[PDB]
Amino acid sequence: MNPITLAIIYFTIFLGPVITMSSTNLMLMWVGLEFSLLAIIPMLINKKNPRSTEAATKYFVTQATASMIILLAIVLNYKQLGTWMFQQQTNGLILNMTLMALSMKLGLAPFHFWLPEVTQGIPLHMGLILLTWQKIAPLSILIQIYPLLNSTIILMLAITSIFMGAWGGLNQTQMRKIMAYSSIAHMGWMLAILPYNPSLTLLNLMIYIILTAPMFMALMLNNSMTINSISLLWNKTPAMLTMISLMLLSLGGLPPLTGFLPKWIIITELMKNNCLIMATLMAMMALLNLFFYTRLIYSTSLTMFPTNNNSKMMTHQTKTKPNLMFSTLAIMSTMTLPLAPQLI
Amino acid sequence: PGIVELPTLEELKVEEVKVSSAVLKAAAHHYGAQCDKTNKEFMLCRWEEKDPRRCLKEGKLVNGCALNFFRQIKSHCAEPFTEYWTCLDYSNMQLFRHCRQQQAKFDQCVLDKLGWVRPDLGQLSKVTKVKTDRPLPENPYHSRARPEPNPVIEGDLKPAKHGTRFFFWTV
Amino acid sequence: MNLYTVIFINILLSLTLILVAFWLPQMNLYSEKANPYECGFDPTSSARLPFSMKFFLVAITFLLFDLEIALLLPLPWAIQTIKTSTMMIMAFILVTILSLGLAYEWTQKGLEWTE
Amino acid sequence: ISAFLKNAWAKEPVLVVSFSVWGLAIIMPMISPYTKYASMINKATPYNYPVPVRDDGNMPDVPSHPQDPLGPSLDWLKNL
Amino acid sequence: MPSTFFNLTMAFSLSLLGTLMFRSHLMSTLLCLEGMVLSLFIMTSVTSLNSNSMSSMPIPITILVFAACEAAVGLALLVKVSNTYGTDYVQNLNLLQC
Amino acid sequence: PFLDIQKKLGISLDRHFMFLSAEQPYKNAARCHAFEKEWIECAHGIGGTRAKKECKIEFDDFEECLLRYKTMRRMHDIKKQREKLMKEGKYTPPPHHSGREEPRP
Amino acid sequence: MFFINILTLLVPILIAMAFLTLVERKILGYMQLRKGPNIVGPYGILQPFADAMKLFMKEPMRPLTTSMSLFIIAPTLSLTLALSLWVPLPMPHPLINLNLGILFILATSSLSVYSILWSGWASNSKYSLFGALRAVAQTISYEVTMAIILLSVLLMNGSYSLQTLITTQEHMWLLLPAWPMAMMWFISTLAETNRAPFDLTEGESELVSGFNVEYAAGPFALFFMAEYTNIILMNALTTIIFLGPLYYINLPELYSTNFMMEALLLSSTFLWIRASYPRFRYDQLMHLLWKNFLPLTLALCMWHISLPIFTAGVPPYM
Amino acid sequence: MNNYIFVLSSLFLVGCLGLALKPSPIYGGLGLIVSGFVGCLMVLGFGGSFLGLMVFLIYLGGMLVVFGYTTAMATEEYPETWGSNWLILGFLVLGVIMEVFLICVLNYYDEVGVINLDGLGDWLMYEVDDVGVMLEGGIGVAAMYSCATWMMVVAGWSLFAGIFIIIEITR
Amino acid sequence: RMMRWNQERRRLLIEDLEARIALMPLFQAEKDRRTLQILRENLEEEAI
Amino acid sequence: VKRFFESYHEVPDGTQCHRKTYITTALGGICGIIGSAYSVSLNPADSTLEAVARVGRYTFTAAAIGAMFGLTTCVSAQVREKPDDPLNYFIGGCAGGLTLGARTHSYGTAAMGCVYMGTAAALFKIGKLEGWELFPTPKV
Repeated sequence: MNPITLAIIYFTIFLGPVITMSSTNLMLMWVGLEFSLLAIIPMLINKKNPRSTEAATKYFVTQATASMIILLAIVLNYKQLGTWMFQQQTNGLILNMTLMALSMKLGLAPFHFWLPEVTQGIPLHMGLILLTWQKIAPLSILIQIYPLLNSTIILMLAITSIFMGAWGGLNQTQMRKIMAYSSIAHMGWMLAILPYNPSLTLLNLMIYIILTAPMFMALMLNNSMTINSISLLWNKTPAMLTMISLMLLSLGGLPPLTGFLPKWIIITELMKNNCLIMATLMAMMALLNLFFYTRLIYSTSLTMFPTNNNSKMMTHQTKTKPNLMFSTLAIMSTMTLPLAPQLI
Repeated sequence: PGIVELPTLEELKVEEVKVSSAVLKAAAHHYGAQCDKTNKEFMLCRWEEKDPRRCLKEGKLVNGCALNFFRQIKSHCAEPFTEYWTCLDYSNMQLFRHCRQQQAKFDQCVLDKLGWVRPDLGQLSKVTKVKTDRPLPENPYHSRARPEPNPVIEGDLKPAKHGTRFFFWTV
Repeated sequence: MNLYTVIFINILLSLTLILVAFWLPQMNLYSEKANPYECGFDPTSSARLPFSMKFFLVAITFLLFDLEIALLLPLPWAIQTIKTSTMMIMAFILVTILSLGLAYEWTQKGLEWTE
Repeated sequence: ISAFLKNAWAKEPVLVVSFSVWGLAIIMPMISPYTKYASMINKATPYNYPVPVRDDGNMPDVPSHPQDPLGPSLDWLKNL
Repeated sequence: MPSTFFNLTMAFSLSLLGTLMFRSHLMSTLLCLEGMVLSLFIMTSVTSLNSNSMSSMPIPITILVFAACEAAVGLALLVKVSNTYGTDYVQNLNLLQC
Repeated sequence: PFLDIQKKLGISLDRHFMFLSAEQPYKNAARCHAFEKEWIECAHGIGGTRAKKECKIEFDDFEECLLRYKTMRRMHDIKKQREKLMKEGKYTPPPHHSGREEPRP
Repeated sequence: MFFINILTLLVPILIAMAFLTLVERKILGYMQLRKGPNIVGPYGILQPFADAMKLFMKEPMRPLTTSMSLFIIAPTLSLTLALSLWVPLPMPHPLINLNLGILFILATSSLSVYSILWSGWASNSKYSLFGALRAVAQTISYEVTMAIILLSVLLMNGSYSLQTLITTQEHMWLLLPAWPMAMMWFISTLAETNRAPFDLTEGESELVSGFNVEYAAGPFALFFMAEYTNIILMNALTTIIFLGPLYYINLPELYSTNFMMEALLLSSTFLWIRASYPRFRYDQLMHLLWKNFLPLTLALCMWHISLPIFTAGVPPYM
Repeated sequence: MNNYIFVLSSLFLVGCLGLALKPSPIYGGLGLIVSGFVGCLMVLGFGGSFLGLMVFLIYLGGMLVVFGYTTAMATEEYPETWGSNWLILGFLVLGVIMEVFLICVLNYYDEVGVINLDGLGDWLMYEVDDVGVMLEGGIGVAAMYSCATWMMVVAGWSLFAGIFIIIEITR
Repeated sequence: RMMRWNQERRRLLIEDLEARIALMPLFQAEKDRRTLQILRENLEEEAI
Repeated sequence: VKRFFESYHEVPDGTQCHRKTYITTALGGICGIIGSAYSVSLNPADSTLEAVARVGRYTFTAAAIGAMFGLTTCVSAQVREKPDDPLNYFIGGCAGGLTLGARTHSYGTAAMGCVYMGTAAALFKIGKLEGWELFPTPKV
């Protein structure tokens, strides 16, 4: 690509969600979602291979139908009330159709079958964007209408996302799919609590971003896309094992790391409203979500694997890849539990 | 639940004009100068009060003033006026530029007799400050008494009592 | 009812004319005149195969320029507004941006055909 | 650069006219004195009825009839 | 008005059912998206004209704009699919599972 | 919204054509302007859960101005009864309902 | 009485198309140092009728490889649209007065493209497909310029109605303020109608009767007369928009006769243009009409936006 | 002439149905054109001219490119129109049957509110302004240049960026 | 020439719209009492 | 109709064995139809007959689960009169698991499903008995 094209496309990606936030009109929110859709595709398809073409096609076709369903909901609301804002006393069918379309946009189960494929079929960057910057505005729509939502199917979609993300990421050798299933489970955790104190949704979102972005950078630093490729890290970049370990053990919520904070306070604010046993199920399947992280950091850190003879050139040569924000994002994660009242 | 109060038929019976639109447009500019106080009082009734049922006599006065207008036209300047609107009706949009030699005749007749001067280009298109013995309408829209808003918490705030009551953080 | 009447009448004219064309003459049907022309000899293959077109990008940007036509076309109503400056600047921005996109396509050789 | 323009006016005159007319379209409204009258004419067109106002007794800048000396007089559109 | 709005809703539902239920081809799916767009346009415009809300009349034009942009990029990806597989069919996009 | 930038800057990019009773191009009232105005002025200062029960009369009036169901049902009942009477040989319509009247103006 | 007015609006236009055929042949002849038809009639005034009867007595063709539904319904669409376009024409008083007349024109013509484009597909042949794709490229070339030219032209009118231009041209033709717009509109009307130098669909020596090679009888006659009707239509539009004849509210027949003269001149110009030049290549056409006409069209749109304002010459709404 | 709008709506429904059955993009786009024409006609029936004409123009311009592409990429040796499949023909006929049956059902389950066959044509326009000027669509759409100057910016940027997006996808 | 002609047309339009202004109230009043007449007819019929 | 499945709780266990029985059977058949839809859409068969056989297998299996569950519950409430006792639901869940191991020929699945379904059904009765609310409304 050329600089003017990159400026245009990245500015459009920045303005998609930024339009979706600073917009009372739901039509302009839809416009922002379409901006994100339209501008992400040139970078999913920048390498021009069959995997990239398939990923971009699946993304486009899955997101356009959800956009059209959200537009159906908006048009029905305008017909009902003569207003471009979801008031109260709308129709539950409208609100549920909106919620299902947004679930298809995010990747929540049972609308999840497209995210691992697409994340596999693209570079390490544009998986980061796809999993972090594209989850925000769809979440903004829900955040703005959290009292209107059905507490039933919001939780069914959550629970299904947790179960399917854990059971998907359990058996994936490819890391681009493990991060996608992690995204699915974390979005389940968010959307479970979204009708209850929606600030915790944004908390879990920021935690998830601050974990995943360093992880995708770690995979970038040697173009790692497989367990057997991240296992050859004690020979190439052996100073990253510590942070990778602590961040994976944060993603799988464990106490002293800040990745247990979202699950903990989410279970708290659910137990305040008698969502006891659903919270128990989610907390218990988060362990199955943690199992493959444990296996992963075994494979790379604790039982260092066989290496190759050609990996010694890598030892001779030098690197410049860590961007000075890897350390910051990995250290604000894994170490910011005592600041939890300053987070909530 | 409540019923609509509608007038009766004889409360709507008027000496009406029974006159066409070309002949009406041909005299519009003088019907805006003469017969203006009644028209504008009717407009203020119809717009200040959003009920047609409360401006009926004003409409009848509009009709009567128009009748007197056309009768004063029928006493003097009937045939030039007939010529004017008869040429004017031939058009499809009822435009004035095609009938401009008859305007002069009609205006000269009605300026000699009855002393009516024609308004200029933009005189009929400005607010015109009518008075009336009526009272203002108290609460148009029949707005119900609004509910009182939720009260404001008065006070200059202080530290949180024992800091953050989170789980076990002291400060 | 007038426009509907006129269009129905033209439809009837065409259908009556085609009825005449098909049921007036004499026919001698057989497979050597009902098979496709292709200049004396028979087709080596079918016409219902992929036809590689070489102005597809120009077709897409024609679609976009038709949308820009749609955005520009309300101007005969826009000009009668009181501001006349917001619309002036916005029409200028719209046309200049369209022309800038056209210049980018031209320079990056999208208007050219895939040789 | 004058020679480059003298070239581009022989080779590719079409784009020269396009850029020149674009710049002219942008520049001439700034220069003309007749530009302000467009908004004023658009404002004078009375598509909607002018709703009268009640006489408080404190509206001396308003007329009490169409053909009075007061109000926005449209004598600039005439004999423009 | 209520009858035609119901029928437009059912038409959108049919186009949605279509674009969900795939066949071998893809452009048919894109055409179902276009039909959904058309039905939503008509519903919005009919509402604006019924309620006489002229301020919302800019909304259907924006719908058409962004929808034809969607069709444009879908057609670009269609070009790519053809260049790769040569046959436009959807059952060939089955190598991301591995 | 989520990021109330427009209030932070005072601008109104899109929050001046949210509802029907909002500044049509030439001042032509959208129908139910009065009802929507009334509902919105009753539900102000209040937020949501309380306006959903303290301004329900006004919302019902607006919902009946806009979607206009009770008048449909009323005229349907009237026409049903009229058809029944006319089939029973009891009711005949007057001159000014079969197309034979003295037009008013 | 509306049906009698439909007769007066329909049958003379068909006579005029049928005799534009003869006028074409004779003008091409005398431009080729020869005489056209003078045998069948006194000066060939019956050759169109001979042609028509011969076509409607030849056996048609329903080939085996084709799609009969499109094959038959496309000429219907072609004639129907070519004959419906004449309906809101003010000469000076139209049959159907529409407030969005030119939009009806544009939509009707862009649908008239589909006759060619479905006939060429239903005719399962290589040459028909060549012609259909060439028509696609042709429309993609000219429609943008058509719309924007007509926009910038009517920007000094105030409306899309065609009756309003008769008042806009009360004292002067619109050819003087906009001769470049008129130029590019003329060439657009030339690329439209698939007329020379932009034939490119019936490209005899490239595509041997493209979009028509499988059409023999009255179907081919339908396509032919649709072309020769849209020609007169486009010339009528040129002379209504630009070469505004004289209204004189007492005398509309003067408008009709001057309209007749000007449309005759413009149609004769079409034939003259055919006889003079060769054919373009249908990529040269797209390059020309995207790289010479569209930048200038946008610039003159800008100019005709600024021009009502800094002149205080905004037209009125009705 | 009261069932006009129900007829047009049902034809749009049938068009979208035959679309959803997904035959070749040729007949599919033909269905698109038919349904867009019908949508233009019903929007006219509700008093909207410009929006309908623009629907028809834009969809014609799109379906042209769709024909061009489907002759290049989405073509088979046997394009599989509607009648080619007894199954698709059965689904089409069943869809029409279910249209009729479901409309008859909704005409019974409720007196009125969803579908009103006895009361039809009475509820189309809803409070026209019988005296008016500068009232049509086109004024609202031209408000994109005044009082809605955000929609114009955002759509213009959409198209501008779409150009670059298309160039890079095709590169 | 077109500047001056459209300048005059924007004056004739002012004239015509002013005629419409002068005749707004008569049509308003007649329309009002006509609608009220029709509604009373409808009610007197509905009673029986 | 939601009332038809809420009528499971209008009279206690040990009463109206047949009503509760084919209520629960209808419930199991519903869930089996859902499972068959997901198993035929994703992972289709080589033919529509194989797909319909799959659907019938899943559906009648789940129906057997529900039938034995309801029968065993109302029986073990009828016998040993103790309707407010989740052990009856446990025994019924074990019968369900054993049927799952019968239709799917495996003793491991039998015991697995027995334990899991029994604990689940006992927890269900404890929820119905103590006032537990899955899918609660937001109150705080």
